[PDB]
Amino acid sequence: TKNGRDSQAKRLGVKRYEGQVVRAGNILVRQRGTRFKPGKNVGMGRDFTLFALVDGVVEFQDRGRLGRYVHVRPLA
Amino acid sequence: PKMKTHKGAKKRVKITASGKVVAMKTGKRHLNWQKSGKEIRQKGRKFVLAKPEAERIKLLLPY
Amino acid sequence: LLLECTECKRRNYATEKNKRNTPNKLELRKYCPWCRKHTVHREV
Amino acid sequence: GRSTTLMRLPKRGMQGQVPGEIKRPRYQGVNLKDLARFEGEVTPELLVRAGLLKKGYRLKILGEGEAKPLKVVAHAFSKSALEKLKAAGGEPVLLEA
RNA sequence: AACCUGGGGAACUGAAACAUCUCAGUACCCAGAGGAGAGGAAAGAGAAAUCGACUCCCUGAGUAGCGGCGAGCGAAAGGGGA
RNA sequence: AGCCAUGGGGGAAUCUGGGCGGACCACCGCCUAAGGCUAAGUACUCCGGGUGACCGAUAGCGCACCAGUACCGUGAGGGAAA
RNA sequence: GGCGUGCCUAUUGAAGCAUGAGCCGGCGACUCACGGUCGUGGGCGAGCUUAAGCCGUUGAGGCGGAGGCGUAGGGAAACCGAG
RNA sequence: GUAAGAGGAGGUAUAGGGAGCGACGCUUGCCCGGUGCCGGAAGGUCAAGGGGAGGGGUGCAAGCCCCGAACCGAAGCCCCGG
RNA sequence: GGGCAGUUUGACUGGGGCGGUCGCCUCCUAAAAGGUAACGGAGGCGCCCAAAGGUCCCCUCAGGCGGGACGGAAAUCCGCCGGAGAGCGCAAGGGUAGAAGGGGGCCUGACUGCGAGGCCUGCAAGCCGAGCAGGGGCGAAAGCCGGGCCUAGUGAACCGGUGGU
Repeated sequence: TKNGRDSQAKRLGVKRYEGQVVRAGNILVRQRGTRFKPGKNVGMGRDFTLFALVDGVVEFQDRGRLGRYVHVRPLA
Repeated sequence: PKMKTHKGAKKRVKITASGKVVAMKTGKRHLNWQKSGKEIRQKGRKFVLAKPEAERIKLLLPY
Repeated sequence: LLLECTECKRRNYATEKNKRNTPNKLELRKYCPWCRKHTVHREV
Repeated sequence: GRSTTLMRLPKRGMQGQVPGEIKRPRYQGVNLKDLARFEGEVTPELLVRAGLLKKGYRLKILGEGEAKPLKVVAHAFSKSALEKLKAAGGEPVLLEA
């Protein structure tokens, strides 16, 4: 009865909520396509992994048609 | 009497001055083909184990 | 196919992939050998 | 019943032919700071005669601290110990074989 | 009685199956030896232009190494003593 | 994969000889095969003696006792109680 | 008169119509060696410690450093060395 | 049965071994591709060995030591046929 | 070469056997973090590309309607409308034209040497990556490049093959 299969859950979503201290270059969001994007000091790589380019706090902005970005404001 | 240092152990692990068991990374010697340079490099490393790491030190000691 | 390119004037190598049938008869791409810096390579 | 973790792989090659272990000198590291304790003309003999050596024959005075203005006969120095010691007294190399 | 040398020589068993391996040259069978037996004057040991018959104890040392490099197996010189 | 040992085949030399030093070659070193005997240290405990943070009759040897008996088995063998 | 479903075991679950025991007495089951790894009580401490034996004792201990663990690590090694 | 040997049989194919069916009457059909068995001086394949173009290690060299193509190599299987 | 000998002859499983399945990706079941089971409901992978990679530059769909020799519902052309119902190698999903889609030019960073910090996690493993050094590539520069929009396309270790240092 070919029907007993499924995929090793990849455990995605955001991993650092707005207002949170992030160290130099740790991960923020592991997403499917483009539910999120880079932002002030927020690079990403092949799988669409948003992370920090510096330390500082994480924050979530909402720009309708333009989508959703997630950036970090640092303190130095 | 007089336990034997597991030979198959020491032939692939070394225990450090501190006491943590350093081990050789697995996944490079066969799976290869065109594994991104970034691959076969990050594999050339050694590293640490954990809870089995303590099982290891149990297998030697005379050494 | 499974392929590894070799260096001219020497014998360096690198990881690669051939395709045979499709447009892949000749293969002389550039790289970055160790002994010195930068030269051409081959097939087989 | 799976595989211990014997998945970790041998690297310790040069693990052994069939004869085995080769007749090679075995230089003994010993910090000059551990030497500068007692004084005089220290030699391998006078060294094992204390509590650092245990018949490794080859000795290798080295390390850090404060050398002494003494003579320290030895089988091998370190470019470090050598100079601090030159800034102290004297130091003869090994005998020979 | 046991111990000893030689001639033969198991499987259970362990490998969490099981063939190599292990159990082991053990069990046992046989022949021979004596208060012992065996071993013994180097076609030796092995890296010191050096040790110097043999036997045993301690050590070297779970080391060198052997092993479906798995289970596991396991020396020698040298040193200490008889 | 040397060395010691040897079932099968070929098959020397008498020191300007032969072996060994871990495939092999060269140098350099070790050694005298293909004959034989050798005390001692060593093991053992039927036997006798000593002793025990050993037993004290369901223990201690199976047997403190008329026990390798009674008795069971064709037989090897097993095997008490007291 | 009130109240009251044996024991062990095995179990999600037992008085259980699951297990085992007629009764009493005796016998009966986590030990020992060697090596580990903790902990602990001590002794000594850049040192600690002997193994076999030798001498002595006839319940008397002592000598014996061979060796062992420790003082430097890294590295497959050559090597280098608070790197 | 390791062998010596023994049965076979002090028998000799009108005999002995194995096999299946199972007094006696009438019968016992076609399939040989698979398998088995029998047959087939070729051929293909095939081991040890034989052979030594070529080349390796080494030595100052002579030499020594190793790897090794062609070719020659049985049963067996493949192939043909019953 | 069953004459004889030692062995193997898997697990899951509303008993077992037969049957079916065993690893990897996608969605659901999954109860708005993650995780989450059943012989639950449905499908995919064991690849493919030197162009499908890089970078600079340029351009933007499918669909509809109207006209248009072949053509004809649909080739190709233009007008008009068309925020994504297209496309993006292949299942699905998320995603995407304010490009990741389509064409062209030059090229090959389908780099070597490391790796800050995290994701995930029993282990092992998998995953993301700023930045440094050398040496380059496309670009006027800014810059971008450690393969492909991403998520399957896979195998500890042992034992061996060839190359070099």
